[PDB]
Amino acid sequence: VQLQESGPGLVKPSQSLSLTCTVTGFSITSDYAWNWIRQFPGKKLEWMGYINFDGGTTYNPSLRGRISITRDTSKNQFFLQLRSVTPEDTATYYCATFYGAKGTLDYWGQGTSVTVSS
Amino acid sequence: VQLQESGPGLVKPSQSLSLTCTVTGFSITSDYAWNWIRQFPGKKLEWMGYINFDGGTTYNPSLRGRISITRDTSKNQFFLQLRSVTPEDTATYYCATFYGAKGTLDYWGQGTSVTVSS
Amino acid sequence: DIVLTQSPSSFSVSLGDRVTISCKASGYILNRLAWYQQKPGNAPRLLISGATSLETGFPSRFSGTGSGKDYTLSISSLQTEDVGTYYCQQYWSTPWTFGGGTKLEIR
Amino acid sequence: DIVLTQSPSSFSVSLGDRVTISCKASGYILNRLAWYQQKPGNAPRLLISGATSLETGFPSRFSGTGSGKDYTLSISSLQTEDVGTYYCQQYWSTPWTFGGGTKLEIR
Amino acid sequence: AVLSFHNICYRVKEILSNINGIMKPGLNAILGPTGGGKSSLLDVLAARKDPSGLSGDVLINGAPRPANFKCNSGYVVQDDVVMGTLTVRENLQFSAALRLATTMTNHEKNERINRVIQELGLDKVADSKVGTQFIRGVSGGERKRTSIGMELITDPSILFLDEPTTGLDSSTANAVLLLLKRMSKQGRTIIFSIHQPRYSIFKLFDSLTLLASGRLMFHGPAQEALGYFESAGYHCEAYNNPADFFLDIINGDLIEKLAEIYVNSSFYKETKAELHQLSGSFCHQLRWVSKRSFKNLLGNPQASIAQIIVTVVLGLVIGAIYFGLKNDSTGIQNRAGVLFFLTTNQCFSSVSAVELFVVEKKLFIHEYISGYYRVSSYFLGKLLSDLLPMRMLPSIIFTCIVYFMLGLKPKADAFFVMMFTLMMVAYSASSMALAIAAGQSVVSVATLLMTICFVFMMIFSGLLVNLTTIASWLSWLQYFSIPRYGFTALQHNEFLGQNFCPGLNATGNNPCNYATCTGEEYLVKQGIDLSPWGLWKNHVALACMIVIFLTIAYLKLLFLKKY
Amino acid sequence: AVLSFHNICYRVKEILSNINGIMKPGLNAILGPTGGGKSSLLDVLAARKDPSGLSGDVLINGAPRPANFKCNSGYVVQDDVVMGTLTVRENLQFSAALRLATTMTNHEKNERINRVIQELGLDKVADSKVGTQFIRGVSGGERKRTSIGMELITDPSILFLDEPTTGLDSSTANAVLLLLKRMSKQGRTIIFSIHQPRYSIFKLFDSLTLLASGRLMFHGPAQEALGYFESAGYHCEAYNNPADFFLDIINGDLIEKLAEIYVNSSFYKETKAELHQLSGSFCHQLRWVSKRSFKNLLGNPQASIAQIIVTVVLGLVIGAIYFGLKNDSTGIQNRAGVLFFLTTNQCFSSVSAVELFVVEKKLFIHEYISGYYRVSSYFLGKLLSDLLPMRMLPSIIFTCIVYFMLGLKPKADAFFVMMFTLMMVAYSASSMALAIAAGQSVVSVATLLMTICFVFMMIFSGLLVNLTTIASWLSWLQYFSIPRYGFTALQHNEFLGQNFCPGLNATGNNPCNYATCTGEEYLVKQGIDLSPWGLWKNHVALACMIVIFLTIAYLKLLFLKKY
Ligand SMILES: CC[C@@]1(O)C(=O)OCc2c1cc1n(c2=O)Cc2cc3c(CN(C)C)c(O)ccc3nc2-1
Repeated sequence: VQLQESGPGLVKPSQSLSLTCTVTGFSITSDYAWNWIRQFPGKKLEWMGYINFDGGTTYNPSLRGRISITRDTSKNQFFLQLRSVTPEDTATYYCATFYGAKGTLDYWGQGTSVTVSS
Repeated sequence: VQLQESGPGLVKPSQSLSLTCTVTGFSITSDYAWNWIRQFPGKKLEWMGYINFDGGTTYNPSLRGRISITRDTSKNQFFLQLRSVTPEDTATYYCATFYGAKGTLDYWGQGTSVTVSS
Repeated sequence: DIVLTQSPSSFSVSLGDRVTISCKASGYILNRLAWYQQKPGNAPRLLISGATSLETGFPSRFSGTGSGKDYTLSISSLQTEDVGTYYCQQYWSTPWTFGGGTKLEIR
Repeated sequence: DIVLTQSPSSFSVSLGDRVTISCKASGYILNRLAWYQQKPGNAPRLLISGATSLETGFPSRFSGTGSGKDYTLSISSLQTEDVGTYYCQQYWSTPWTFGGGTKLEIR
Repeated sequence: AVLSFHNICYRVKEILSNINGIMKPGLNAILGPTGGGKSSLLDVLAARKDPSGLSGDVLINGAPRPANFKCNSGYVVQDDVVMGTLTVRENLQFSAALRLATTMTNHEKNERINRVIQELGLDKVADSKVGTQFIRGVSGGERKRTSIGMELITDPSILFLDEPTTGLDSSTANAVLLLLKRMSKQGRTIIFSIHQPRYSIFKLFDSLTLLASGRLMFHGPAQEALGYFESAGYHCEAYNNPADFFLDIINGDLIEKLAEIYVNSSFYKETKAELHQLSGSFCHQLRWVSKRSFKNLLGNPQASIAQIIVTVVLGLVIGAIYFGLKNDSTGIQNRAGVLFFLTTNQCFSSVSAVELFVVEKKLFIHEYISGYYRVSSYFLGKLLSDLLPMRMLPSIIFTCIVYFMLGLKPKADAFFVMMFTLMMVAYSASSMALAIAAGQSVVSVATLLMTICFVFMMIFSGLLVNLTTIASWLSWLQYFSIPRYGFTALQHNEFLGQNFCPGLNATGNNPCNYATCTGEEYLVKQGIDLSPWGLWKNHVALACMIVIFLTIAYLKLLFLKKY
Repeated sequence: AVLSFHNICYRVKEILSNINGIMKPGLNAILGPTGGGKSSLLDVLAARKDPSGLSGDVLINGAPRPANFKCNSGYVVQDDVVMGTLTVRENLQFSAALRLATTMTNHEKNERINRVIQELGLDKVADSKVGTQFIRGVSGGERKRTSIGMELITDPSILFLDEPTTGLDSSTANAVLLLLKRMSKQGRTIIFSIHQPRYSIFKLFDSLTLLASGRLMFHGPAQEALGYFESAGYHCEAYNNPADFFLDIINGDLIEKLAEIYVNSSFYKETKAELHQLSGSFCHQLRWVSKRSFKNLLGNPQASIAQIIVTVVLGLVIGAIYFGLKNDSTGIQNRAGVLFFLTTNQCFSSVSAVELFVVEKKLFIHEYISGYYRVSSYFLGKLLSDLLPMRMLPSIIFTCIVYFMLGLKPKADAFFVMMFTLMMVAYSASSMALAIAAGQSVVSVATLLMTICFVFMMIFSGLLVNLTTIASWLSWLQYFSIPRYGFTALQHNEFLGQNFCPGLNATGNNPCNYATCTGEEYLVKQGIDLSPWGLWKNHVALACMIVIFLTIAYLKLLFLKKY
């Protein structure tokens, strides 16, 4: 119900990326699936992958082996670990909340931007 | 949403029975399934059978060949035709409205009683 | 079919009491267990759907706690307007058998 | 996968106009067609689910009328607060591709 | 009319060196062991082998063998190549149709048979059915006569027989050989080969030849064999069979020594001074081929009716199991299951086609080398005779029975779409079986292949695995499966107007997905088109597969090693 | 040691009237046509027929046949009853184990074979494999010798042979008959029957008998047959086989006339003055029966390895098609499809079980009438030899391959529950097939039946039709189906902790039903128990079905008409 990101707004290319979405007003182990989105400059949205409420996860097949989503259940966090980051995917990142029965991206984060340069 | 029965509150045994449920506030061709219930003296409820929104129908297997449900769609009516009526099933009859997705008897009639004697 | 045995066919309780109405099923219903409430001279008003949910138009006192076959209803601190005839229904199969229907009393 | 071609990549409309945004699908979605609305500097607020429903927090002007592949959104007599970037999404398959996203303008 | 030959080397491996001799108008006999060339030389003189494998010449009355030689001579195969399911009159009318001239009268076709069946002594069994395992018929001793009559239509002067005695009893075979002796004086040159002969047979010959391990040991008239092997160093003991004493020489009471004796044989020297004097219509072809297999089809209830009984009973059992498929949450499973089953059954019953051709393979070989038909005439006739009726019927028995009992979509066109789709899938599975069976005499092999094959195809039919959820380097295999197209067509035919969530109209909106609350949602989730082309795309795929597999069968029957 | 008999009437239909004679220690021959009693009298003297069908007596050295007669005499069947997949040394050690005394030494079991294999001339092929179609081995002329050695272990004085010449070449059979002639003087009474004999065979006999259409025509020594039929009115012509001239009398160059000649035969009168002077351990049994079929199992890659390779491929193909079953809306279809496909596969390989008993039927009949084993010893040994290993392996090959590729429930116990369930369903389908195929020599019959039963069982297994939605007078048939219990157990084993609506936790509440959003909802909707007894109820049902079908097989093998 209430999401928010907090992470580095910059990174060296081809190493890694870490983002963290802390969920309040609701427990990420209770009901929903939790996914990430990125929106490039020259705005085009691109859903990245969701972690289920029970740790299971499915990732966007364009991002294979590069994205991983972990979770720390004891404080309602889920982590975006994006490795071997090219300078091209310097998009604005979001965490979002998916109902499953309603089927839509019901809730969204605030919006964190990642710039991949040197 | 608004149901009501109107029929004979008495019948000779072993001939027939006619009840009519006129639905207002909603059209019986739109969404729901429409079923009948009867509650005996010495109250025990007994669901009888439903006619779907598209004319299809399924009846309680204890009442085989005896109950039939027809419908007049041009005025939102569905008809309970109960034949070879024994004097034992002199129950209080109802028409009710079933959601399908919620799964429960969401709406009910007002209550018509049928006494099968001579 | 599926017969719903409300083994406590009646009760004798007082106001402000937590009463627990059982509804033993003859098969797995999987939370497809409705609760009605027939005041004398009326049609059964729907009380609880899904065996754990609630229907708008009631206090937060009626609460179903069921699992598997042993479904039950809890009425914590019942009121004067809550004596009736509670029927449990399975809407799992097609022949929607109801329960026998318990009936609360006042000692 | 399923690509959602918003063939009208932009528009140039005026206030009080009925604008019709198409969203051509590359496959049958069966009313699994969401509509968002990204104001600049914000996340996409959900506008329409199910391609015909509506989301609480909007006037009764946005209305989706879609069938098969040719889903569309109708904005009858749009307001000043409704210029944005409308993205249509399919939530039928797993790779939830969005639309290109049209962008309204004022002449 | 005489046969003659000289310096024959036959390899694939030379089980021969060279055979020299002539055959007079009379009774020519070839004897020896099975490992010898007694069965290969006869195929050489009847031109039943590869000419490239042949080395020497075949000179007839001062003329080589033309293309017309096979069309005016008759070779009889050792097993019963006759139609025991038919009668002698019918089968001899068949052999008269494809050998006599088109100009010749049907009265002449009535008479020339009666010049032969009267000669064979088969006037008693003219209309009597010849005989099957499941239909009692004439004794086999006259099945041999039936085949011989089949090879005497246009009055061939040159007769060839593949082991006229094996397969018959002693006095049974004597009646065949006395008939041939009657043919031995009517200007008919009979050339044959007998394993383990007898002196009753040996006392009526005119010319004799012995082969052993590809080596020639005798040539000339039959009487002098006993006269020659006395000079070889032996003596026929008291009360021994001369034809068995001729094999007493062979296996040591060595081969090179006896052959060297034959090189210095005066019987060979006269032949050396003889040989070097010598060496120095389609519509009609389809009018009667269809009829013969048609009467084979009628004359076998245990294969024709017995596959209808299974069809009727299984038509009724499936009619009782399902019986009015409900439009509830279980309706999808039942409709897909039955469509599944009907399609799988068609496919798997069509592994019986391998029977048609595999059993009729040897008859096909002999009849085409005789020249009864063009290969396409056989191929457009037998498919008209067995592929057409035996697969139109079950596609109608299933269709008429299980349609209205189950309550499948109550429209006029859908009934016939299902009828035609089952017909096409029956044809297509049979056509595959036809492609995988053509040119194979083994049954257990092919049937084994067809069986795995369909078992893989069903995995791609769409029920046992969802075709959209396969790795993309396997999703190209979903096109090589016959049970996919018919099953897709049936799912398209039936799941259009249906609904399966009672009380929940889903065609306007489907709240709470993962539900499959209409026929289209199940149909799309399987990866099946909803446009009306999506139905008949399967049919054109199946029609192309029929044509392709029948062409592969046609080429296998054309490029087959007939020799 | 002599045989004797008198006034034998044998019916089911009397194809006999009465046969009189004695057989001296020597070489006793029975000749005639196949329709005659030449094959039935030999089964009479070897006690291979129904005693109630027998009428007369069998008197041996002034004593009737005891129960010990079959345990000290040897009858050899016409076809190769030897284990061509094994070698002579191994097979003769088998026949030494079950016939020699338990007290006798293994050194004596080493020596007594070497007193016989040395006699047969089989010292070259002692360890050489005898021969199969797919494994090159010894020539058949010594397969005959191999069987004879199998029937010479405990030194039986009375030998019986079913057609010692049929199935062999001429000089091939002479080497068998000269070996028997060597046995003709070592105090071994050989009694046999030959179809179409030869004078080389005829010149070495000691006593002779002729049968024709159930009528006796000769008795006495073999030389005088030619001497007697001269007085019948015939004369053996110049250079004719005497043994073939003896059948020249039979079929008209009538039967009652020749029999009346035999009634007034002096050869019969001496026999009339002779006959009326006459008429006036289990652990060891399982120690070696298991080994023999075990070496049959090793000595046939085309049936043992060829049924592994396939399992291995399919386990890999099924491992590639599914490969990590997703927990989405398509997961139910894939898991149920694969579980269905596995259960079905096991049932279908079970259909080759018939090939075990149907092929080994004639060997079983001969070996039990010889008395090599109790029927339960055969039944507890062969199942230990072929039913056990050939079905433990594929239930492990499938289990090891397709479990972790597909990602079936990642627990330790569920892996072994699936392993054991596939093992049990393999056993149960094999047990049913074994009961159907017990006591049937035909393959095409049963194989057709087992396929029919299975195609009906599968219609009830639970995938092609929902078992709760069947009319209540058919829902009792869902208990007679092996593919139901194994498939139910697999669905119970795998669908417990699963979920199939991603993003929708359903175990607390399932809003919007008709969804099947957890494993239990699918499992209950199929009519399958959720209690842990619901899993092992299937296993105890399958264990009871194994025991029942093996008992039906045991009774069919016990109450079989061995005669
Ligand atoms: C799934 C199709 C079906 O069950 C059906 O509903 O229609 C009939 C039929 C079926 C499967 C099989 N058969 C049939 O006649 C024969 C068959 C042989 C199979 C063999 C070879 N047998 C000789 C054991 C295998 O090795 C593996 C799977 C096999 N599956 C089958």
